[PDB]
Amino acid sequence: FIKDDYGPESRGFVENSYLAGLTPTEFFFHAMGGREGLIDTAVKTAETGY
Amino acid sequence: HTTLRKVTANTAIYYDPNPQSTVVAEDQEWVNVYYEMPDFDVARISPWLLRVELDRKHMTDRKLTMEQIAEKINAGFGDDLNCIFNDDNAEKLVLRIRIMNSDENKMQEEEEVVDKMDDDVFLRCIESNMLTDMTLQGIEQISKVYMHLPQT
Amino acid sequence: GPSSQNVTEYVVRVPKNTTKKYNIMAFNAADKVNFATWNQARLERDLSNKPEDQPWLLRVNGKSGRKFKGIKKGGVTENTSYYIFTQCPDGAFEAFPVHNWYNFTPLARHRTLTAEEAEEEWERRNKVLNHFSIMQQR
Amino acid sequence: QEKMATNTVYVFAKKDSKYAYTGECRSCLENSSRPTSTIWVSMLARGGQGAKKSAIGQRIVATLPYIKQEVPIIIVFRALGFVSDRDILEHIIYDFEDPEMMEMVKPSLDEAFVIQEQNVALNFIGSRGAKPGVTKEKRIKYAKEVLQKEMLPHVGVSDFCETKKAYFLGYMVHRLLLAALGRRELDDRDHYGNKR
Amino acid sequence: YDEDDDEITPDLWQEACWIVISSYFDEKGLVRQQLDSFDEFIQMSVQRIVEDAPPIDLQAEAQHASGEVEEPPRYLLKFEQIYLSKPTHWERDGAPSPMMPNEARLRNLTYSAPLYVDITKTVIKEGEEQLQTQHQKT
Amino acid sequence: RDGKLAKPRQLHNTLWGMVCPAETPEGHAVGLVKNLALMAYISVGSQPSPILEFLEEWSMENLEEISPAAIADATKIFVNGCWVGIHKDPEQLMNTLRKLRRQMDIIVSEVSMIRDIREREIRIYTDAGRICRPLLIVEKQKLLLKKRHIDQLKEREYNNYSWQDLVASGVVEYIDTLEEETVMLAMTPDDLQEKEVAYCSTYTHCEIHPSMILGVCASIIPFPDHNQSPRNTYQSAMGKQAMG
Amino acid sequence: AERGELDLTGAKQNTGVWLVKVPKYLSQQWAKASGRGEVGKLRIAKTQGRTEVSFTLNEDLANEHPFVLQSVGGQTLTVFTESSSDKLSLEGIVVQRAECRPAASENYMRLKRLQIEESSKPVRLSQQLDKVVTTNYKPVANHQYNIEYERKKKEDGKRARADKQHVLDMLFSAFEKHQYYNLKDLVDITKQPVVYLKEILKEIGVQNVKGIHKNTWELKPE
RNA sequence: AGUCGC
Repeated sequence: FIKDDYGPESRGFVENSYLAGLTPTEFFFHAMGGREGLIDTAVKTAETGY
Repeated sequence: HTTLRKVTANTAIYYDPNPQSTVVAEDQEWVNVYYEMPDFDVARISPWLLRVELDRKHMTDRKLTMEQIAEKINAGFGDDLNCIFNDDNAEKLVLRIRIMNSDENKMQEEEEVVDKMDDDVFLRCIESNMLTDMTLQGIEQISKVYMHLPQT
Repeated sequence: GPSSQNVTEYVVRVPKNTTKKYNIMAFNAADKVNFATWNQARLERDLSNKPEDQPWLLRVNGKSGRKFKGIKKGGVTENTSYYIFTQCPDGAFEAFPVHNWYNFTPLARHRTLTAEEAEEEWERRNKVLNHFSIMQQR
Repeated sequence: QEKMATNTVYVFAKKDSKYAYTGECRSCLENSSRPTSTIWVSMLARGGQGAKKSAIGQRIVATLPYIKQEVPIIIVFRALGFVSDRDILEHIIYDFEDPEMMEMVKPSLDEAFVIQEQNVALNFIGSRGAKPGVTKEKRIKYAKEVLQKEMLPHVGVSDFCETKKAYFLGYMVHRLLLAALGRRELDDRDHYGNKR
Repeated sequence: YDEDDDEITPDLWQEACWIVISSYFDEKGLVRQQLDSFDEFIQMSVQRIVEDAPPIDLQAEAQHASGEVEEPPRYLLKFEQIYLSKPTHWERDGAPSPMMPNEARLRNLTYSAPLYVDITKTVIKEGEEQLQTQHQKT
Repeated sequence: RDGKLAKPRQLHNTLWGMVCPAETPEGHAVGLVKNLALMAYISVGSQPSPILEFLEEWSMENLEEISPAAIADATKIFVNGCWVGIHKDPEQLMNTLRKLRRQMDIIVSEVSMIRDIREREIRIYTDAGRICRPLLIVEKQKLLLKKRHIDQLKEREYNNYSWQDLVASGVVEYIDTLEEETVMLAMTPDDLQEKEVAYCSTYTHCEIHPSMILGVCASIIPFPDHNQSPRNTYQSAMGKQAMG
Repeated sequence: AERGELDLTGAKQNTGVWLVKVPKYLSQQWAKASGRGEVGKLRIAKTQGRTEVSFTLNEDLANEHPFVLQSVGGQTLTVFTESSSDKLSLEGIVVQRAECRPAASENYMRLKRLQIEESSKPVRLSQQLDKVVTTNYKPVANHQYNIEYERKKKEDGKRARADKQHVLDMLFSAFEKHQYYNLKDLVDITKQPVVYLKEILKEIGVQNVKGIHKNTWELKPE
């Protein structure tokens, strides 16, 4: 992307559906959002346990 | 909790020991405004001048008066802090501050136990305290904090 | 004339071996040194507090004259060389090798605040509470 | 194995509310013997003892390796021998045209007055760093060797490059002051460009 | 083959970038990171380390309680080029032979190779002798 | 290990084509153990000495020879984070220096060279351990690689021509993560072509293929982009778990 | 006059000199010109609001270098000389700094990469080493061990316990230099067996130890 | 220990 691009695509928002497939960038930003979900599961599991 | 630090645009310290010929010729009519203010011990008060400029926008929101701020600071610090202020009839707002001393006792007896730090340097500690500690309408310690909400 | 059009051309010589070592003496421009006002100078290696590695001591005019410290540059060059191009009475150029590069810097004629006394102790007490008087008590 | 990049200064805002900012430089000749050297330049904030300056939030100190006590950066410059305050100011900020930078350093200069020669400054670092030794001069020589060998070793390991170290230490203070003005982004903890 | 003149058709599609990628793996291969580092480690770093700067010298004490004459002997040790032989194994008989990684796994050996270095001994005493130097490969 | 939530666990932005996006364990070590990208490569390290010679000869002034009170305009240049010197014309230097890299007077895989314009700094890196990846070069708003290079690559089936020759044409470059911050990088030849007023025209590199951002195990999984992202991460663990 | 005095005559003339930076190879070529009496010629061409300086190499020595002028305003450069007669003189002030530019930086590089190679070649050996069998031939003993045996086997070995009086004299002679000595030194200076030197030291003297079993003996000074 | 399972 170009520097300073708050427009919805360069910063987050994916246009496509899981059926259409995610463009490369869309794909990677999605993995960032999926990681939050993986990490939170592990961290939350320990703390509630205690 | 609004501190004077939030309201203040800027501060400046000048050496102006002669109000009647102030370092800012444009400031000169306000000195004309104050000559009846303890004219006897202007030979006794300190020559260092503190000058402050205030934001009109902060001043509007807090809907304050310059006399409220002057009365707040004088009350907060005490009689030592000699304040005078500019005319309200301007979009800008500036406050001019000098320090009075203990008058009679300063005759240099032993050596004047202060260790002779410069009075200006004492003035920066005044300005420091003045920014951080002064609490105009800042009735408590709730950080800066608020917001107002309409509930339906 | 040179202001309009000029051309000069001089042969360049290198002597097989100089009769003396050529060194550089550099000053800070901020010190604005003018040798016009120098009349005497002494230049000797500081060595007593412990020779060719040791720093320089530059003493100008009399004892009351300015003193400077000369510090040796690690090497003249690390991958090149520095040469001096000089004008000779025949009308030629003569080129001389640099043997050393020394940095020379100013020192105060008499300052000396000293910490050996209890200045360090005063620091423990230091609330920025004095400045002139300590300089007077010295 | 993934580690933090050597030989490069980066600025951090750690937990300790008394350090406003800090400049870290990990400086080993991994291509030498692989030690470490972790110079810290830390900006102190929040306080001022009493009526000192009504805002201590500019008292820049320096950690050094094998030193039992924090010292202000200015002592190290004195120890490098540049007694001239204009010269130290030249190493710190080669643009003395901006009044704001000049004011930012000034209280750190104000601290410097207690020590005003290289030897005594060396005697300060020696005693603040080592085991007690009333020998004074050895404390100076040992400390001299530490500044020569231990501090920013990637910039050199001898007398003949002692000047080069002075600019680099000064560059960190400059790199730190930029963040302290805030015209400089605070450096990320996990940018991959800053990994090895 | 190119000239950048008669060419007018720079376009090139999917079909072709995979040709470029294939050439990357054909040249490098999937585990070129591990191997390149180890190779550089031998080709450079183990040499660099013995070629350091710690040549050791040793001077035994002499003229105890009395002596006069001329020599407290002095010895110096220096290290030169390093050699590495392909990975060998010695049977209990004592006879070395080449190892092969499959053998190394079945019999539980360690797949390593023997390292040799050139060492020098250098007898520059206080006067009587200086040249007596000998090279070894150990 | 075992009790500490943190941001070095979350996939970071810079891991684009450097480390596989979705190939890190699903246990407590999640995100701390990462897996290298397919195209990723790792610099083996090299002596800075040659670069220092070329710079001093080009026009870099030495530290102790300059006058400190005259450096504000000048750009500081560093080599392996060591502050070697100053320069008054960094743009001709950067252009010339890269040209040397394309011509291989300094090792591609090695030297990283970065300019931070808004700060007037030039950082150069030649230390071991930096993660870098190959990219195509584009020039004057178009790709520099032409199909004639492809015909030599087809020819490799009976010729000595190779990926190294391809690097020798200077049509591909190696880019570490620090340098990747300052490039303007087109996703695919298609996009770099259609462009007129569509987005920008300042590109400097292009992606040899975007699906290369995946690491080894993630590449087995077909249509990974039609899947929900953590779904891809469970497959990367299980694929590694299967037998055969 | 003395060697610590710095001659200001040069400075007093206000003599100016030129400062030129040059690549090592050009000066190395000059370095092997030795004393030919020249290395080239300098040409200066001046026009309106512009000056061009250049250098040409000697054609004999070759078996155009443009000059770039440099600022000197930020440093007060001067030159001094350290004579072989141990005399010091301030020779002049730098009025100009300059840089000698190559005729071509680009092709040169081919030579340069080769040039770098010639100064810079530690051919890390590495050429492996195939297979060696020099884990050393095992003699009957170390060669030097035999040297040690030969030395031991030359006269020295047994000692001259006979003649107590001469040995008594030697102790007296020890007492002529210092009040106490280490027994290790006493056997060295006497060349006698320890058990015997003790037997004598019990007879005519005493002992005195210090710190950690560090002992000295004395012939009872009085 | 680390890897790993849920």
